[PDB]
Amino acid sequence: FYVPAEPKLAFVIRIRGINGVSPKVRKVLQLLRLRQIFNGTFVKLNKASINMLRIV
Amino acid sequence: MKTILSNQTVDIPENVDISLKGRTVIVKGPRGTLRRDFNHINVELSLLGKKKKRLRVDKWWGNRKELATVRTICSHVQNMIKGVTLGFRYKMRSVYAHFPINVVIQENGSLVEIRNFLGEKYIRRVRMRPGVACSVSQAQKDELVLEGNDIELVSNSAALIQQATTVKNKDIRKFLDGIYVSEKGTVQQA
Amino acid sequence: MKASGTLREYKVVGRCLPTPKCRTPPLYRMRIFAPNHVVAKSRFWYFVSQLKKMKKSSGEIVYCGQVFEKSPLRVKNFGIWLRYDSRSGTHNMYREYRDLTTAGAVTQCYRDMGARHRARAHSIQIMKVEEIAASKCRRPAVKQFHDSKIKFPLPHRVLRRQHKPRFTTKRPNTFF
Amino acid sequence: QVLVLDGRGHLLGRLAAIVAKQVLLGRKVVVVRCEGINISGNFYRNKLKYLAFLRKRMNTNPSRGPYHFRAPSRIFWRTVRGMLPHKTKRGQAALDRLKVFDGIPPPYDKKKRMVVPAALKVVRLKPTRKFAYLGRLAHEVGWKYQAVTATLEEKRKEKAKIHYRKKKQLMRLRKQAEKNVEKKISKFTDVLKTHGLLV
Amino acid sequence: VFRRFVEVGRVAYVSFGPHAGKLVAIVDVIDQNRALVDGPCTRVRRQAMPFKCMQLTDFILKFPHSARQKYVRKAWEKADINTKWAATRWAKKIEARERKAKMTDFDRYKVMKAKKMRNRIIKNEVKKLQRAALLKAS
RNA sequence: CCUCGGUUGGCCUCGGAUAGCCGGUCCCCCGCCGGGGUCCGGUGCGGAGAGCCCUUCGUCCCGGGAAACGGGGCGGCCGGA
RNA sequence: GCGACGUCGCUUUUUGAUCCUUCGAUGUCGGCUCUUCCUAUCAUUGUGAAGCAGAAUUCACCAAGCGUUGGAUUGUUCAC
RNA sequence: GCCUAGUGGGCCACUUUUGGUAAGCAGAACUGGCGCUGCGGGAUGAACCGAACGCCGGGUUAAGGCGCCCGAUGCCGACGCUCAUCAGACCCCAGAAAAGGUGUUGGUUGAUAUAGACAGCAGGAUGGUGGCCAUGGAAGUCGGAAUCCGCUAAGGAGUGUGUAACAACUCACCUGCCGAAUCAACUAGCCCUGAAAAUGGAUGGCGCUGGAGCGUCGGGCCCAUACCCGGCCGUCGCUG
RNA sequence: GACGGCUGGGAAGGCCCCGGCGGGGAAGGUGGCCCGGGGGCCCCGGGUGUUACAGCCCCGCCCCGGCAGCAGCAGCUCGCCGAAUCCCGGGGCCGAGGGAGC
Ligand SMILES: [Mg+2]
Ligand SMILES: [Mg+2]
Ligand SMILES: [Mg+2]
Ligand SMILES: [Mg+2]
Ligand SMILES: [Mg+2]
Ligand SMILES: [Mg+2]
Ligand SMILES: [Mg+2]
Ligand SMILES: [Mg+2]
Ligand SMILES: [Mg+2]
Ligand SMILES: [Mg+2]
Ligand SMILES: [Mg+2]
Ligand SMILES: [Mg+2]
Ligand SMILES: [Mg+2]
Ligand SMILES: [Mg+2]
Ligand SMILES: [Mg+2]
Ligand SMILES: [Mg+2]
Repeated sequence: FYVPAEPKLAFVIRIRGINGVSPKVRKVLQLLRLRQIFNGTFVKLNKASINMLRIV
Repeated sequence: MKTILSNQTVDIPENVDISLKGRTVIVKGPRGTLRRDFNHINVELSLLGKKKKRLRVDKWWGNRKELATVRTICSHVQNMIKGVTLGFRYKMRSVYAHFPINVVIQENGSLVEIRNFLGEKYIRRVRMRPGVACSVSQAQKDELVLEGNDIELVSNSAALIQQATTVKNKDIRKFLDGIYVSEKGTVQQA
Repeated sequence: MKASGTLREYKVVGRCLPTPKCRTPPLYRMRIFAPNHVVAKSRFWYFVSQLKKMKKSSGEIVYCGQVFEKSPLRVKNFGIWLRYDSRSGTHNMYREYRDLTTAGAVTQCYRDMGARHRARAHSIQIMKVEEIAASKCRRPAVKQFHDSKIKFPLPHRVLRRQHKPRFTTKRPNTFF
Repeated sequence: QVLVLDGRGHLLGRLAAIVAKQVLLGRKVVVVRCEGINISGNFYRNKLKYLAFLRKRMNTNPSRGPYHFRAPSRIFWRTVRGMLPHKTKRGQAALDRLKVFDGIPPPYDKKKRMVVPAALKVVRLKPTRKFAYLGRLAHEVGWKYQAVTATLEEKRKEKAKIHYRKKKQLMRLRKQAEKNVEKKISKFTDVLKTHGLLV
Repeated sequence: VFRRFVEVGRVAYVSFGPHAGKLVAIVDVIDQNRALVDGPCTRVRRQAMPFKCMQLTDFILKFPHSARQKYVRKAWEKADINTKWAATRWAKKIEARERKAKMTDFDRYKVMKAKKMRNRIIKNEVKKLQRAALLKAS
């Protein structure tokens, strides 16, 4: 089996609104520059970034 | 489960001319003709064999409540066949304890006049279903004979007599008087 | 899993991450019936986490591929051994189906369980699906099609296209 | 301009939904033979549904309370009205576009009646499910003109058979006329056969 | 009395779906509402096809219930269903519907004039037969 | 002359069944031409609403087809709650 | 016909619990009068079951159509 | 860094949680809401779901839906289940349980089956034995202790009606027709019983049963002030 | 409308037992043979059995057999795609700005 390399680029789209967001999730989203619904950013993937996406 | 096919065939005698217009069955014998309709069931009625020897009933793609209506049609057509060949004779007996039940038959055997059922002055008038002959049997003291070709009219008329001679406001296990269906046979034996 | 559309069967092979203790971990193969490979890999981690002490973080997936049917033109009988949770209790079942594809058989099983038992796809675990010959079937709704000269009509042909005129003169024929 | 619908064999709500949409889209609708409308479910169930309708009245003044019409025409009319927005001017005009009848009255007995296969009993019900008759339900709840409607309907049907036998005589005369003139219409029949209007 | 039965070898006419307007041979039945069909001469691949979209025809091939596409084509081209289907009134009133669909405006004008004549030539002789009935009924 | 407006060719009609229908037919059997058994066709309804009817730019010459029993229009009889 | 030891409910014709509405005011007990509604039916209609022989009485079903009184004592509801 | 208004009655929800039989009850934690806030959806609605708002045009969506009210399935949508003489119909949420059903559908376990079953229709039910013990007598035929044999296809020292005790009759058991499945115990879906309140009545209504119901799913479509594009206004920033 | 990539370097399938020569097998059992009855030799039943007067499944290469073709001309047997991707056409809404110079 050839296992491909784990991907290093992710495109993240915020799909919920700005209403009723818990403050940890809201903080990670503004650190991800996703402050509107349907805003998109490219995120490079490592353990620190994947654990933030895991929060949100 | 939808069973793909339930069929049952009925053998038809030489004495009987049978016909079908869709899901009505027209049975012809020595004693007359019987029509019964079956459009409430949605089956296939096939009339197979030349000289019309077997009547076959099919139910395609039926659940249990639709499969149960195949043998019902076959038993109804069989009862019509024995109605036109041998007839139906329901022999009722009039059980009394102290007051003899006096039965008078009127209008060719189409009305029953029941008197002195438990010493009542009320006279019960039971009109027969059309085509059912009603008769007091000879060589037997308290008996009455119903004769016809439709079993569902002969037995309904017997039920009408039976539920007309009913005891009220007493214990019916002690007050056993009434006119009850005792024998179920044919008019003409074989 | 939400059993969306036609399921697809996936060979998903996974293993642990090679620690200095276990230099090469054993490899585990599972057939997952899933809408797509992302859901297939998630159900693989569900089942492997239930069977072994292996997680997605401690493990990896070395292969995930759709396994095509070798005879999608041949009518086969399928035996599916089932584990599901009702509202009270968990039950083992065995069910039998008839299809051309084992993925079609499993999605037929999922909709059939949803119909007959009000059970959703998250509460249903496939354990084994095997193509069974016609002699070894136990279900009469499958066994009634085991006839070489099979013959049935289509009795009460309901009128589809109920709105092609929506206002016609002639009442329809349902006998054909 | 008028959509005349034979009410026989139709289901009440399905026909009333389609009629309500047509009178909202601005088409005058006449539904004839409303005693022939069928209602799904067993007759005792439907009878107790209309009996529960009858039990409702204004407790202080039933003459102001809900009017339980007994004719099948007016019952079907009430179902279409409940399917219409009848408390606005568009709703009232939609209702006024709709005529309902018992039997087939003399404006519409010399007229072809339309049928809606999406509302028919034979299409819309499984053959083993038991249905009810609007005329029988209506009569048993208080409609008085069931028997006289039946007598006028057999009076209409026996004249409709006369019209039908004459129409059949005309059409067999039409067929003998085609085989008579198939020499001088053969050069015009081929046009209608090549463009698919005949065979 | 049913005449059209789903059986191995019945030609069915596909009413809707992607293979509408075509003829298939019923090769096997799978369950209550689906059959493995195969049209090897009408360009339909062997596939599961539901019963509600096929319409049964009065043509029955003889092949086994698991025989492959070439034996199906052997039976089809031995029975010549491509011409016997065309000889029926069913395919003729399909192609008449197709021709009335393909009518152009000049076609509709020529149809209107030819029908305008044919109806009047029939209509005079209809009344001629009617009064030839009344003059000979007395 | 005001005013209310909508509309932009008609369908002049079996009863109905839906595990069945439709149309012809006599050598029949019953009735006051109507009904049924027989036979012949039709049935993804083509004696088809996936339909039918009408179909219009107008006038002038001459010819062919179709019509002549016709086209247009004043005196009588039937047809309807 | 009952039914212990246990257990599941219903109802708001009991008293509680709570304090949501009303303190720029919703007239606070009884009885008299009068109308209507409910059924968990005492009687009457139709019924089934009894350790229902008859009579009487129980238990149950459809059932609220029609009835369910005159008085002594007490302000009484209740009670007798 | 200064000055500083208003506030210092709160309430609701997931999860945790104390008192209380419980409560639209009283009291805490965490976070989010409502208050302070319109909008699409939940028929209706302080708090639920979606989403937060300048004035507009086009497009698209979310959550919800698409028989008619009422925009949208008028798809030739898929596979089943289900009949209710009290059907069912969508978070909050607006009404039900234990128990029960040869209603109907599935599944589990075990037998009893072509070394031919299960009904159903008939036939045999034997001698030892009419058993010691009790009881007047009980002889398989009130009771308790005995529960073996053989000719066997079979028959228990007998499952029941028998009689003062018997005689009789009946059952198991074993054979004839018969020709493909059958019996039992459970379990889970829908439906039904359980299930009774007062003005007339509420899946929102009409109504719906080849669903317009329930479960699992597919295409398509509908539109919010949400998102994109564009206009216009203002504000802020670029200490432009 | 056209092109291409990948996969199990697609899976199945198509043509030349109609792939050749062998070896078997069993059934949702084809011919035959036997039984049974229903017609005017035929059909439907029940039994037996292994190719015959149908078929199915398991040197299979006798160069992955040899050819087509290939995520397939319907405008459908099952995908993910596009630096391994482009062309063409139609419908709707809008025209903000106003000294850019050469
Ligand atoms: Mg939210
Ligand atoms: Mg008494
Ligand atoms: Mg006040
Ligand atoms: Mg006041
Ligand atoms: Mg007041
Ligand atoms: Mg009661
Ligand atoms: Mg609190
Ligand atoms: Mg408080
Ligand atoms: Mg405040
Ligand atoms: Mg705020
Ligand atoms: Mg808000
Ligand atoms: Mg609501
Ligand atoms: Mg949420
Ligand atoms: Mg907009
Ligand atoms: Mg809505
Ligand atoms: Mg903008």
